[PDB]
Amino acid sequence: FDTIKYEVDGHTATITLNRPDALNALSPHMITELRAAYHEAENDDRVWLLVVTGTGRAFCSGADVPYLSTYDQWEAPQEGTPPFRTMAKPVLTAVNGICCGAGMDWVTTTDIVIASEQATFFDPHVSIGLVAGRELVRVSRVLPRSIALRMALMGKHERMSAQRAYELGLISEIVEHDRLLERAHEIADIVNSNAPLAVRGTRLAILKGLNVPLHEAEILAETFRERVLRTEDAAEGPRAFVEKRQPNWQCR
Amino acid sequence: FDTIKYEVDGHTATITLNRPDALNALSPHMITELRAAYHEAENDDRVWLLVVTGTGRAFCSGADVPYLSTYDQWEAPQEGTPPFRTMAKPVLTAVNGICCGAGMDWVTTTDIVIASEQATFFDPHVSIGLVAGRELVRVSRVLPRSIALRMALMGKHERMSAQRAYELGLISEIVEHDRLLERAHEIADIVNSNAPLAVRGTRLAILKGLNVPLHEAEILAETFRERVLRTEDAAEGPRAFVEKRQPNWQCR
Amino acid sequence: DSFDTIKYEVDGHTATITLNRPDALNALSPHMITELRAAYHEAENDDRVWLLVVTGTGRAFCSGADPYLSTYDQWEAPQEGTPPFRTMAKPVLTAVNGICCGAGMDWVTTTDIVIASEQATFFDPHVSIGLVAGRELVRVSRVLPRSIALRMALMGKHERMSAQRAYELGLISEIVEHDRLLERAHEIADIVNSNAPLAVRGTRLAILKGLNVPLHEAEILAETFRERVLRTEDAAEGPRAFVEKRQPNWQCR
Amino acid sequence: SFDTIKYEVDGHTATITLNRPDALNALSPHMITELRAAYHEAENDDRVWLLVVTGTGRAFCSGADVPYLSTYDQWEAPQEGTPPFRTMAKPVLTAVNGICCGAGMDWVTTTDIVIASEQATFFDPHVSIGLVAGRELVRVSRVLPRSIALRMALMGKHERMSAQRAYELGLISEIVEHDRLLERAHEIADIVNSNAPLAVRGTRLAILKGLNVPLHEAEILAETFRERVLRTEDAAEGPRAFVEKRQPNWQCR
Amino acid sequence: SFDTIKYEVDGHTATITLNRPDALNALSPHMITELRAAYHEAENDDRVWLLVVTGTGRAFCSGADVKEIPEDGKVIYERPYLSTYDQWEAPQEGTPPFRTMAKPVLTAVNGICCGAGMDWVTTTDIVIASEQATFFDPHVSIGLVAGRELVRVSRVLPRSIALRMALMGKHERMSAQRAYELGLISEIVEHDRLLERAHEIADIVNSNAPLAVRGTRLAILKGLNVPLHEAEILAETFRERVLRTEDAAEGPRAFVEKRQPNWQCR
Amino acid sequence: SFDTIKYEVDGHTATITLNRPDALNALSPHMITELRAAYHEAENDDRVWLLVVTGTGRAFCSGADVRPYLSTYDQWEAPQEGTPPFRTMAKPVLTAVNGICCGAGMDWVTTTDIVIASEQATFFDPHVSIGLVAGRELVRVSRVLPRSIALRMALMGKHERMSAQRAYELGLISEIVEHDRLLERAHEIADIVNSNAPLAVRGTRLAILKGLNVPLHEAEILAETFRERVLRTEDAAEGPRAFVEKRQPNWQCR
Repeated sequence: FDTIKYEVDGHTATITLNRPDALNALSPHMITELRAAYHEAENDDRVWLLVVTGTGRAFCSGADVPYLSTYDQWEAPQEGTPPFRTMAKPVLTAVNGICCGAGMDWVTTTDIVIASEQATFFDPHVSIGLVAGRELVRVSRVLPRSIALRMALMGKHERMSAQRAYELGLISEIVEHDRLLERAHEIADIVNSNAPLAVRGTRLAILKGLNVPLHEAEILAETFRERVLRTEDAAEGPRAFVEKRQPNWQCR
Repeated sequence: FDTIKYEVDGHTATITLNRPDALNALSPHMITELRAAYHEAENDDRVWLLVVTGTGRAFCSGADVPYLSTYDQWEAPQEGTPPFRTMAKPVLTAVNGICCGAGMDWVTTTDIVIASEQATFFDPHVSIGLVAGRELVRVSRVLPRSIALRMALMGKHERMSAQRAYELGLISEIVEHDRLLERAHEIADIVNSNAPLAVRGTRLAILKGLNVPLHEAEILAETFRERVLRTEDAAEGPRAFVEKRQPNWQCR
Repeated sequence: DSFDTIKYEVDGHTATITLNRPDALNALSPHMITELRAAYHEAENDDRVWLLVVTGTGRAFCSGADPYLSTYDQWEAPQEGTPPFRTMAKPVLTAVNGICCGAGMDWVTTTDIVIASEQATFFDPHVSIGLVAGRELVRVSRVLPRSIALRMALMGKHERMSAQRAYELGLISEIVEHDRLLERAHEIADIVNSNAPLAVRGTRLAILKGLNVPLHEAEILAETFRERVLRTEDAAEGPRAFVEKRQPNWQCR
Repeated sequence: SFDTIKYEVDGHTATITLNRPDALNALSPHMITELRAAYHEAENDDRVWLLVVTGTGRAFCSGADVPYLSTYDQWEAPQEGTPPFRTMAKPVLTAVNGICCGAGMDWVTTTDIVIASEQATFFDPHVSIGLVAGRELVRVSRVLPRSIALRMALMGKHERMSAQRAYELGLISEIVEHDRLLERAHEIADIVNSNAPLAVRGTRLAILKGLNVPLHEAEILAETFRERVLRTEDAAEGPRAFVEKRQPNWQCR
Repeated sequence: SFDTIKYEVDGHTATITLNRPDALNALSPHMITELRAAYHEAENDDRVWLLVVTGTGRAFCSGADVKEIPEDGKVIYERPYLSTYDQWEAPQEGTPPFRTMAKPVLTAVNGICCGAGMDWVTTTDIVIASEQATFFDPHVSIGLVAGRELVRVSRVLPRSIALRMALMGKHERMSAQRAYELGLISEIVEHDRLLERAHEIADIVNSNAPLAVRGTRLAILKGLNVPLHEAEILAETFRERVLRTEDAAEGPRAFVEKRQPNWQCR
Repeated sequence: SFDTIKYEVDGHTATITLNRPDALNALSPHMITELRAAYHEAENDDRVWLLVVTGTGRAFCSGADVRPYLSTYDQWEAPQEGTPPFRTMAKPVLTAVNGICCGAGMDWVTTTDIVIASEQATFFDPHVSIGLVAGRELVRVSRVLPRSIALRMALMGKHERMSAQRAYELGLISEIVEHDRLLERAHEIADIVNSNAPLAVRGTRLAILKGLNVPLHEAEILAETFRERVLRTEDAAEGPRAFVEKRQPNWQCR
């Protein structure tokens, strides 16, 4: 890869946006590389969790400023979005700096989001005369109503700080800048110390549950619970738990 | 009861989880006792509001680690959940310590939630190899997306503090530990100084409203408003005000 | 066409509506409601107006409310002072200058940018007088977390939420020194209006219409607004001004 | 023992018969209390797998005859004779023997199999006496196409839908010779009860809980009921009987 | 006077007649403007309780004028591009304002009903047709998507019937008989008696209590937007509003006094 | 070459024929794998605009026959059996039901765009008769048949069969065809659809199907996205021009 790095260490794959001189702006080539990296992580059985991070002053500064023959063209373009609707493995994003426009997709569609004290969040589209549809409908599911709308309306003229992002729960943790990647990998290791199919099933329970009312969400979640109950790991876990022991999960 | 305490003082019933030697873990017996206490509160006309709290260092540490002949077997098991879908009286939870797994059900389905400075919140199910379906679909309606998911994925290896819970609005107030029950009863008294059928009607407007889109939610809420408008208390309220005296609510 | 209970003023591309019954702490009367709706309609239909600011005179922003079934509006929840956010495209900013309760919360829960004075407080007194707050609190429930909304409902007039707590939960986006509230509101208005107004409108619609469907559908739905804006002259001017390192000159076409 | 209805159990079928033919089976408060006690009895008698509801005479049910907020039900729409389809898993079949109007329609719109006599007619008279039939007609609107449901609402007592038209639109599944109605209802009941009762119940729940959400979610949701039924002894017996070319013996376990 | 439609009031019934038979009642921008003024007039005249809509000639309505399809994709309004809220949503063409009007509307389909003509069939309260009427949508045959029209049809016709209509375009026409069979219409009428039967139905609806009629229509239509259980609770709001009317007291009072009610629409 | 089905392309129509008449076209795991390959092939061949599915013999499809766990995403949801991938494929599908259609066979009836049937076709689901819940199949039936008709089909199991005539009456199917002319009529309908503008056909199908997942008002606005996408096509300029010039359009599927 020329625009990113892809590395595997144990059960964690790490994708690093690696075009710091262009402030990690997404080109078509970068987008193609990201999708190959995502596919690789989804299909490598050794990989249980994906970490996404950037290099330099920007995490991702957005997109660089035959027709209808494929299904995807009928929906919103996805740009760098990880394939959260079709991949069960959890994703953690570690925001190292400026995060704007299509950069927000990682913040709004991955499972754990942490940031450097230096990170900032915004969307500049209205400042160049365009509507940022996908990005901001996603932001609207994380930030309260008038905060999401303020971000949308202010365009490039305002930036949300890491501290404010943490306050509202747009991120779960602020990390000293030089320790960002280390902490990301620590959290990853902790999540991977849990039973991976239970983790995947729980994530699905939550995310599919968000699409329906609570009562239905509970009944729906029983499907994933029942699927996980049949796993070998679900038979091993409860004995391990009462013995305060870390089992060697088999992901089966 | 041998696993809980149930006490009524004026218009407030207080249920206290009272198995500190199992850190208020829910056994089947405790669950049966809780449901009898809930039913008692719901059916005693003197009781307007239920307070739930625990004893010791745990509020509730979760569940202890003929077929299809009853309707409840077709749905998710409810464990200690108060019957918020079928009871109109408000419930306040005062979290005195560790609150995890099934303990979160009080945090996510009761109307006012406060906590001791010593309270912590988490769910250990993925650490045991299991999916906590019901519990975490509920948590996902209170915490922002990636905060709910982080709690789900971290399992027993991380605990949310009372301070962070307050910051995100998972709880509304932090109380000095030794004053928790006192403050819960003070809040209870304040709620009960308002018109109880208006309180119940307003709670229903909000909760039933959450299940449908906003515009329909507004119209739906009119039903409860109209029902309350017919009450004697809706006449007493403005009458007490014009006579510069405290209203004397009769809950009719 | 001259208002007794409010003020309506246009300066450049910003209309400012000021609730102006300070002796009644800006309580909404039926006459005030009629005047507000005329002012909203005027702002929505005047092409010069790109953005509406709403604020209050005095120390209360709004202290709430004070032939049968012959008109359609009577069949739905009464709307009181609510701006018609479901049938307008221009953004609205609310600057909460003081007490905000009952129907006052409608501006907080249905406008696009909400800021407040350090002196603002938020509550709903309905249950304290024996009545249900429907519309108001269902709306609050879409902004505040579940048990915070319910606490506000259940406490009635016996508790206030501070501006600081509001800010913490994202009920408001900013707290302003009291004497500078209006100045800051107009500053934010100017900044929004320095962006491309049809893009602002389209983005607001993407968000608001998107909240009524699941995320995936919200994304596809938003494409409609994006496609409409792509046809505008401003959509060509914007990237052009950017590549030429110069300010865009928006025509709102 | 009941004075407005009959309740009889024969094998696995309970039959509730509306039995006030001189008042055209109008629902009184006393009849409503009796119905609910019958429903509760049916739901709690393990021998009963299925409930049949029918009437006597020229009316199936001609509607309702022309402390406050202390119980939860008073916060919702009154239910009148509606069987408890949201809280009871056993299937219910309605056999409409004649006039079915107002609250009578509840059995048509909330039970699982609906058949009728060639003589049956369907309507709602509420607008003809100045009232809104809320519950009844929101339910009708889930069974008849949009403008058919609205026409029934708007015409009031002045028009009656025939059994033939009802069948054509799928408001009912079968028209029966009048004197054979009860025989055929019981035959259908026997056929349903010849299938595995927990599978029947699980399938009904899949469908009815599924209707509340989009199809994709309805499919995933249905897996819960399928998994629950897979763990029954009957789910083992069924395919075992089939492979042994033998009739299954259901234990409802 | 209108030049593309007729608008007439008799007693409690307003009748709008699409009146461009030479153009097969194709909707032009001018016709659409006239329709909207007629709708507003009907909704605001307290004497009018019910609106009947029908057409003239071999077509009820043959759709939006293809002649007027914008070269550049911008739907033309009275005002500049995106300056008004309605431009951000699907164009409504001739659709009566069913979301913001409480008075019931009956459509009597006299002939060809296609494209935007289907909006009356899918968004009015009572729909009847001449034995000659046919129903279809030709959009895919001219390279365009019927969005609004067919999402509306999909709420009335079963899944694969709606999709067949979408996919067949102008090459297939649903008969009145089939429309009746599926409940797209409630009645087929001999052609020469169509208007007469429409007014008979109208008179019957108007013999009921008009606020109860309006409240019941709202219960149903707002109820379609949420699950059944919530629909039931929601419908109580309309029921409660109507219970406060004099007519709601008059109805049962007349019945107990064994006499006919007299509605005041209050 | 496929053993359990036939896949054939003629002009813009692909035809898949379920071809296990000795098992009454019961779905085996091998048949399911072959079907999915055929669906993928049809979706990815630009010459194919429309897919016809039919069966051979007395049965269209008599239902199902009697990879590490959770390692693939499909295992997290309901098994799909023979269902065409209607959520991820834009090309329309027409099903021509030639006989018995039960259990998993109903998936074609409930999730394809045009459904026709032989006068001999019948429809039912036997699962409750063998002690099982047919979840996916019947939640889908419940979106097409009225409430108590769907429930009757679910509860009656194998003991009742809906006729083609009743299925037509309720709109479960759109046409009954003389048995020996079924395939011919299917191909005729296919040709007629393919005489329309294909990207308009696909965009309209999406408007309807994605619209069914949300309330009507949102559905109208959502449909504008597809309408706007199609407006940019060459075919969207050719169509109205051909119409006003009273001449046949020449579609390029662009």
